[PDB]
Amino acid sequence: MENVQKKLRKLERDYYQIREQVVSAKAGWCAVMRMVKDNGVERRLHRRELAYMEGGALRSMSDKALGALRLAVADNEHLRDALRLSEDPKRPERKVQFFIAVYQHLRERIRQDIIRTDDPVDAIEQMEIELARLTEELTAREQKLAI
Amino acid sequence: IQSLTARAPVWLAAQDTLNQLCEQSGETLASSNDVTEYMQQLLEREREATVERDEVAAQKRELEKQIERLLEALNLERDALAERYATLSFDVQKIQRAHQAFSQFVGKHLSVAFDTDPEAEIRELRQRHTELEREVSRFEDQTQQQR
Amino acid sequence: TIEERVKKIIGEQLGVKQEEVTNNASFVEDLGADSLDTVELVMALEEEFDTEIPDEEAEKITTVQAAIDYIN
Amino acid sequence: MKYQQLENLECGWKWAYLIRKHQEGEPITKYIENSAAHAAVDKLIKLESEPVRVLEWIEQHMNPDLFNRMKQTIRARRKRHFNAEHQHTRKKSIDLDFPVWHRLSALSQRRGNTLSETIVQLIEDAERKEKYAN
Amino acid sequence: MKYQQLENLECGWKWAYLIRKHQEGEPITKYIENSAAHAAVDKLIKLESEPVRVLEWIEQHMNPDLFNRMKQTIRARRKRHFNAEHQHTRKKSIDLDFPVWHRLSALSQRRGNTLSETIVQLIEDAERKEKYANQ
DNA sequence: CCACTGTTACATTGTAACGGCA
DNA sequence: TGCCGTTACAATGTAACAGTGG
Ligand SMILES: *P(=O)(O)OCC(C)(C)[C@@H](O)C(=O)NCCC(=O)NCCS
Repeated sequence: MENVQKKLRKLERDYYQIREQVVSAKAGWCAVMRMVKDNGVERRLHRRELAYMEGGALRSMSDKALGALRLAVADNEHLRDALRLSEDPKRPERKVQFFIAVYQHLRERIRQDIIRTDDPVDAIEQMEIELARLTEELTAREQKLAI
Repeated sequence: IQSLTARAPVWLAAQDTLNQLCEQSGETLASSNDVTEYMQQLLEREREATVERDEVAAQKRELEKQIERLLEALNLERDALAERYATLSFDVQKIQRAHQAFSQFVGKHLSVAFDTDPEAEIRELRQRHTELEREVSRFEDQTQQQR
Repeated sequence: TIEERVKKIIGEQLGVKQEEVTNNASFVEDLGADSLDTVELVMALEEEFDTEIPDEEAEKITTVQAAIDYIN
Repeated sequence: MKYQQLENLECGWKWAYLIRKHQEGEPITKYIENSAAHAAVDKLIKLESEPVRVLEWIEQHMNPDLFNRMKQTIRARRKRHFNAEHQHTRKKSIDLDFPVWHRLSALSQRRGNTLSETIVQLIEDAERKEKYAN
Repeated sequence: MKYQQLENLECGWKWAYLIRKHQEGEPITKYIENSAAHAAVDKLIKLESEPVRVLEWIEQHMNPDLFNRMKQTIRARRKRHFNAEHQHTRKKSIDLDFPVWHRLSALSQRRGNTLSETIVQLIEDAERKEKYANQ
């Protein structure tokens, strides 16, 4: 029975390790949850469809998205730097910051003179309107130049 | 729960696009009959807009030729026609884009659209696992003591 | 004093600040922490004080004040 | 294979490692003539943001003698990157005075244990002696 | 001061530190303007073979942030350079698993002594057991 | 007081040597 | 054998504490 007591002690130390894991995880979650509440988590990040997918596939999906972002963000330099920093696995919050750093940047370059939608996802429609208008202007300009 | 869990991811993704698609429109989709009704509203809007788009295009071409032969009043009208033509041009594009999403939405997700949330059942059934566990303990206790 | 532990940890586990919690309120509904969050809070309290709290006693911490009542 | 390998991550690791080595003066390329080496290094520098082509660059121009060092560096990077997620799998680095380290390594070699195992055993024996006395 | 300060060595150390920091991308300069920063870095590069002028370049263009890190790194480098002479003054680097290091650090903080002293005490108790077994 | 120096406890990255396994 | 995890270092950079003298 003393061996069973020692086994219980082993179980208790394993429990101690698991509890430390969980409490540290929540301590980390605190700030990321506080910052993501700027509409980030409402529907964008929390793709609840993925709640039933093993981390093995999620890692590959994030890796593929990172590969695409490398090419996409080549022109920008501050966004490139933020993406570079966001690869550390011991500073999770940085990833969310990058998302914010995108939207904020995507909000600065809106050229709000003729656009209003703060959310860039809805700025695509106004951009398409702008391209149509500019194509008509291009036709008019070409005719004037010819004459 | 093993069956329901396998059902959660497909259902969950299907409704998430619906809500995103719902946000793209001014109405709420909660039935197959409603979807067809809104789709026809979408299609009829499409036919009307192209008729008006063609109408304004006829007006623009006539005014463009009038200016070509030659004035400011003609330029002012042409600019107004370009503004109206652009405004109606995007309307046809958006309505066509909205229909395409609806067609794809019904092509793929119509099998599980507007269905019961399997997460709720999984939550309830899993809650029965624990409440069943009490029956395990309170019948294990009886056999431990009475013996 | 020693309560600074609890009134600190609570916030660190719920996203609220030290003074946000009110003794009259309840964690379950008046702080926004759901079942999982309250389990995490009680278990973090268990970790901090290097002690144990069974399920029955642990379930009696739904109110803010209780977190200190069993401690002191 | 214990840790899954991700291409867009390990390729960035390899590019960074090669750029670091080049900045340190190490000969990255197999070309003794300086012109070809400079051309290959420029190709690598402008090759940023590409896994599928940095792999080919390594296959084509990489110095033969650096393959083993790069492979083991990437091995260590992968293991550390995956282990740094949880506290218990991390490693704590300390500096020990040479006499103390000499004695500890003597014990570890004598008993066949590692430094971590040796310290665990020593602490456990100290605790057992405490309990004996107490 | 226990370690002799050598000017022509520490100046080279400082110059190398500045160059490493710059090539790593950090803003060693105190200038926000791009042109002045580039000119200052170029002058520092020219100062490669004149470590003596590096002190003046530091006082003229060094970022105010880096003084503490500078005084830390060169101080540590001096200590290490002078200790490397003899083995018995050297340091050995080892890696410890989190549980083992946690227990060891808790024990050391309990006894109020450094890690090497705690390891000495543990190995000395083990060696005392071995000695009394030997006698 | 204040600054400068010595020391310890980490982190960060790289490398060589073992040993397991297809 | 060649890849892959793992250990035990080396070299350098930093933060924090303890001393020392101006
Ligand atoms: P709620 O929807 O936040 O879910 C809470 C939970 C079921 C995930 C779980 O954290 C919980 O609160 N369980 C109750 C305690 C329990 O089940 N203990 C089992 C000990 S073996």
